Parts: sequence; structure tokens; C-alpha cells
Amino acid sequence: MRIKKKNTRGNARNFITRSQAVRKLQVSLADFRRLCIFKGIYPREPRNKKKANKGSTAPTTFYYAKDIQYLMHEPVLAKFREHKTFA
Amino acid sequence: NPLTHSTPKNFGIGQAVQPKRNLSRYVKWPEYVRVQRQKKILSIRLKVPPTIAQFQYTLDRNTAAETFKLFNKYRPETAAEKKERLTKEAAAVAEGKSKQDASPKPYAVKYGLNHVVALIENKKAKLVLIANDVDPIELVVFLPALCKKMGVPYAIVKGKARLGTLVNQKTSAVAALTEVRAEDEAALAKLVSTIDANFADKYDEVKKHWGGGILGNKAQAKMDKRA
Amino acid sequence: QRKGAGSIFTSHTRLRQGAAKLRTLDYAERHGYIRGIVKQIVHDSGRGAPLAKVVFRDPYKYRLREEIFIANEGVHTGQFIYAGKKASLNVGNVLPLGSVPEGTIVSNVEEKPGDRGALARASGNYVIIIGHNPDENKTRVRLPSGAKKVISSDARGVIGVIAGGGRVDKPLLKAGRAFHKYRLKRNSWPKTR
Amino acid sequence: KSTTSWSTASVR
Amino acid sequence: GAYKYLEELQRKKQSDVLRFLQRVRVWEYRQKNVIHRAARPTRPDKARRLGYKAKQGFVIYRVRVRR
RNA sequence: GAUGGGGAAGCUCCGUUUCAAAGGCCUGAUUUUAUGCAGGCCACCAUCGAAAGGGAAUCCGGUUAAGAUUCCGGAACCUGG
RNA sequence: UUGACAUUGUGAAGAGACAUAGUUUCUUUACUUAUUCAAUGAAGCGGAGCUGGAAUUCAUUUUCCACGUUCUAGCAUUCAAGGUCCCAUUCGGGGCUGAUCCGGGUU
Repeated sequence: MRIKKKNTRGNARNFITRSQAVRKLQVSLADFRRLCIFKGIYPREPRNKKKANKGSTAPTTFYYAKDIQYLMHEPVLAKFREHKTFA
Repeated sequence: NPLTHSTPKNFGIGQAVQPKRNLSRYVKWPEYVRVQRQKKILSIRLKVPPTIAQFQYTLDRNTAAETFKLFNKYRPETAAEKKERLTKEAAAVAEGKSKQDASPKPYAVKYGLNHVVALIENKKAKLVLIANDVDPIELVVFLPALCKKMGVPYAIVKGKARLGTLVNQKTSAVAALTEVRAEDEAALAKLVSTIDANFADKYDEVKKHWGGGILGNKAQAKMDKRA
Repeated sequence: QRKGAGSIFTSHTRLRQGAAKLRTLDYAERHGYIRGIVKQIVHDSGRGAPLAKVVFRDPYKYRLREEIFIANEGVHTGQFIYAGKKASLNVGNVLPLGSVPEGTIVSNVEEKPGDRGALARASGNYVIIIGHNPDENKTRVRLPSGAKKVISSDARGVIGVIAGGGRVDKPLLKAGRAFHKYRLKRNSWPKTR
Repeated sequence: KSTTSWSTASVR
Repeated sequence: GAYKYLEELQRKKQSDVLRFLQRVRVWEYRQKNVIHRAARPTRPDKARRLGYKAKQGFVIYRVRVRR
């Protein structure tokens, strides 16, 4: 049964990077930073930094992918986009 | 500085990896970009008749700014002001008096193409401004001739959005000043005299001289090295 | 008149090494020279000459970029090949037609500069340069059939003669050797009058 | 339950 | 109205002011696909007398057919 | 054999990386203008097509009217977390 | 295989027709913007400047390669080290240069 791709599940899936998070939310760095305070969603340290970053040890901030799945709905984000259109 | 050495590279022609340069001359642009550019070029390279390129002789910077200083004092009335004067006349039509004759005469520009062509041949227009960039040019290609015929002060302006700004559209393609207030008669007179001295006289050549027989860059350098 | 549709009159392409072509004429090839190493000489199913794997570097990126020449008689694994305008005159270098003196001999010469080789490509063959024409740069050659043609002086060609010369001396002696010879080219054998 | 394609997740 | 002068000028199809635009535009169209959409009518006088009206829901397409 | 395109009055034909805006990663107090995204890097082709080709990993003993490298007893091994 | 009309445009020169004042027809020779062909994961093109030079100067510049790579089956990759000028000196970051400039043409 379909040998399974050594870099998908576990630590590699539990966390997401800051750049990946912002690219997924599609807002900007400043808006991400304000929303992560209004909630607020804090950074986490993984128990296998090499098993999360897929091979590496580069200073980075990880963020609990489920926290950001809950943050995606967030009726404040649409208010931010409405302010952009008004501008 | 003991540990820091000097290891210059030899970008050469045989030993290096050539550094990153600005290759924006050889970008393979999208089709619509290529097409708009090549249309511009193909129009610069060909001889054009004298009725086209009778544009490209517009009001210069100072006189355009001076023309618009006056034309902006006559912006047509908008939606909110319309509803407000409608509310005022709504009050006055029955209470004190109004037959649509309580509010004074309005003075604003005239900006329709059919309207301004019918305002000439009356003749009441005092100054006609004609945008120089209409994509189907044959819409305006005949206005200067009729203007000179009927004796109206025409002037060709750089930009049609610029015109649309003082009319509250996006583009307007013509504008006309037909009647001005009392304080602006000297302004309008001096302005039409300026347009006379700068557009009517500076351009006696325009009637002749098919324009556009311009060579490229490489072709020009070729001919200039030959002769 | 049946070979046109191409149901069974195509070519057999499973064991063929690839298209034998010179390099793409880029900046270094047209301004200076460039070096490569010959790494292996191999049989190609269907031809008569042995191919050659030349490995150059990439001038624009950290990479290697390997080509397939047609070996000239004399080259050997480990040899340095030079390609450009400033290349020397040794067996194996590819040079522009204008920079070889008359009387010399090239092979796999281009036809319109930048098409990667048309003339004198089969085993044994070569093409003599008989003269130049500097004003209005042109060059006169002598093809194998005996024709005397004239082409541009920026068309490349590799110095020497093509390897494997002599292939048509030994008789085939057998229907079986013609069978095994044309088994790898197309469907033309046996014939009908 | 869920009647549409996108819901608002209602739960931390 | 300007449409009388538009539709009269459109009748001199071999004058220079028109046979130059013909050559500019026939080049311009030959790059776009065989069938595409036109942003606006290019003979706004000729379309109006065939039924065009400048309100939502009127569409103009452009098509090139072999000779 | 789809898409990008191009033929044909039309059922539909050509072609497979082609002449296409063909997506996916990094960093950011990017700095001044104060609630509107900034700076970069890399390149290639959808998909089908083999129970005789390529390929991670299992053995012995017993068991039924008819099932077993599959069930029972024991002793192992591969993949992912 | 030939003739014709259309796609088809810009000049120069030579002769005819305005019957020594500028509009039209046959002729050869140039052009490039139409159309045609090929290649490149549109990478270094233009003739031409500029510093380098040699070469040679008949008055003063015209033609050449750009001139960082040839005893050898090695290596060449992280905005490139250096030089120099600022920060706010702190873990470093910025600017010119190293690598000349221009162009409404990918070749």
C-alpha cells in the first residue's frame, strides 16, 4: 500500500512557517502581525527542528497550522479588505 | 585586516559563471504588450496623411494650464447638488414662487459630440477643445476643418481623460465654452487671443507635410555610416 | 507510392543515440573559444561512423552540458576540443569557415550559419576548402560528389575526416548480412522489381 | 450540520 | 450630430486618410485570434443603424474568414 | 490522447511541447509620510498504456465434505509516525 | 511551365507627356514597415562612440580582434571577496566600484 513520502506527516504537518502562513492568509506581513495579536496566536518551538524544516537548521517561526485554519475565518480580515477598497 | 584576503573573479569568456545582469532588453513580453508597442512603432515609421498628424500640435504646457484654470470654474453640477436644487425648487414651486425660475441661470461646459457639432453651425460655441487621442480617430478627424469653416476658435488638447475630469466622466473627446459669467469675459477674451497667436499661427505648415518617415535605430546608423 | 502515409515505413529509433549536432552558436562560440573534454566514443545503431560524447561547461549557470559530435578519425578519449572563432588548427576543433586557409579539409560543415551541420557527414568523407572571397565574405568548397559550392564564411565545420573509412570494401556475401544491416534503418529489404 | 461548501468553524 | 459627417467620410474608401487607416488596422487585427471580442464598435455610425445601442447586453465580436 | 493554436459549410480534422501572462519557494520594524505590499530566486510539462518488463516486506507445522504462502500455533520482516 | 489582376509601400537616377513655372508613364539602382524562412528555456545586437593599444599617419583618422581562458581525463555554485563612504556600532546593514555609456529592433 503506497509507500508514503517521508516528509509529509507529523512535525512537518503540525507546524507552518511564517512565510507559508502569510502566503496562505493572503494579506500582508503587517496585517498578519496585527491579526496574530488580536487573537492572539503565538509562535511555537518544535521538538524536531530538523524534522519540521525538512532538512535544515535555520532560525524560523512556526505557528500551529490549526490555529491558522481557525484564524482564516475571522470577520476582522474582511473589514481590513473593505478598508483597503475604501482607501 | 589579516584574515581577509582578495580573491577577484575573472568573468572572462572561458572561466566563470557570468554574474546577474539587467537583461530587460531581451524579455519575451506577452502578446498584448508586444502588439501595443509594435503598433506605436509601425505608426512612427510610416508616412501619414496630412489630416492625421494635424494633431500632435497641441497647447503647450503653460497655455494648457492656463486654459484649464478657467475651464475648471465651470464644472457641470453633480448628483448631490442636483438633488439639492431639486429640493429647493420643490419647496418654492408652491410656497413662494417658482416656474423653474427661482434658481438663476446655470453656466457649465458642453461636452457631447453630437451636441457640440450641432452647437457649431448655430453658431454659439466660443471655444472648442478637441482631445487629440481618440482611438477611432475618424470621429474627430473632421472637426478642425468645420471649425475653421464656420469661424470658431478651436484648439486641440493633449488627453481625453484630462477633458473628462472637468465634465465628471472618464473620457469626453470634446468640450465647448458657449457662455461665460460676467467676471470671466476678459479671461476668455485674452485666452482666445492666446490660442490665436499660438495655435493658429505657429502651424501654417501643418496643412502640408505628411509626417512619419522616420527610420529605426540600426537602419539610421547604417545609412549614416554609409553616407 | 505506399511509403508516404507511413504505417510501416518509418524509422527504427529505439537504440539510436540522438541527433548528432554541434553546439548552439552563442556568445563565446562567436567571440572567443571554449573547451570541452571527449569522454566516450560509442557505436550508434544505423550509422557507419562512431559518435563522440563531448562535455562542455555552461557559461551562464553552474551546470554541465553534454553534446554529441561525429568523431573525426584520430580523436581519443581524454582530448580537449576547442570551439569558437579563436580555435587553433588541430584535428577535432570546430572553426568558422573564414578562418581556415585554402587547401584545408573540414567535415560536418554547416550550410547556413547556425543550422548545425549538413555536408560531409557519412563515414570517410571530407570537404576541401578551395578559396575565400573576403570582400562580400564568401567561401568556395568542394563537396564529395564533386560539386563546387559557395557558402557563407561564418558557417562552422570540424577539422578532419569522418572515421570508419572503408566500410564498402568487404562484400556482404549473404542475404543474412543484408537482413541484419537493414533491420535497423527502415523497412526497405527485400525489394521487388 | 453543513449545508454549504464553506463554513465558519464556530469552535476554537 | 456628427454621424452625417462620419457616414459620408466612410464612403470615400480610397482616399488617403482612409486607405492609410485600412493598412494600420488590417495589420493590427492579423495578430489577434481568428475570433475575438471587440471592446467597442469601430463604426459606431454603421452599428447604430443596424440595431446597436450603447447599453448593457449589446456585444460586438470580430471574426476573420478565409477568401 | 486533452489544453494553447490552426484548418472545415459541418459531422469534426491536425499536433504533444508546440508561436501561450501554462506556478511555487525565501526574506521582511523594506522605514519613514504612520489602517492600501516590498525585495528576490528557479524553470518543464496534463493524461492513458504490461496480472510474461521494472518493483519494500513471510516461513514451517496442523486444519475441512469442499478454503489456505489467507484460517489456527509458533517464529519473523517492510513502510510511515 | 508561362501571362494577367490583388495583397503592394519609401526613394534616386535616366528618358517621355503638362504646351523654361511640377503633376503623370517605361527603365535601372537603393530602402524596410508589409509578407516569407530558421534559432534561442528571446544572454551580451547596432555602428558608434569612449578610455587601452598597436598600426600608418600626408593633416587627421580610417579597416582588424575587443586583448583576462591551449603541455595535463583536477576544481569553479549561496546578492562575490577586496577598495572606499555613511550609519548608530551589536549580533551588522546600507552606497559607488569591482563589471564604461547610449538605443521607441530577441537574433
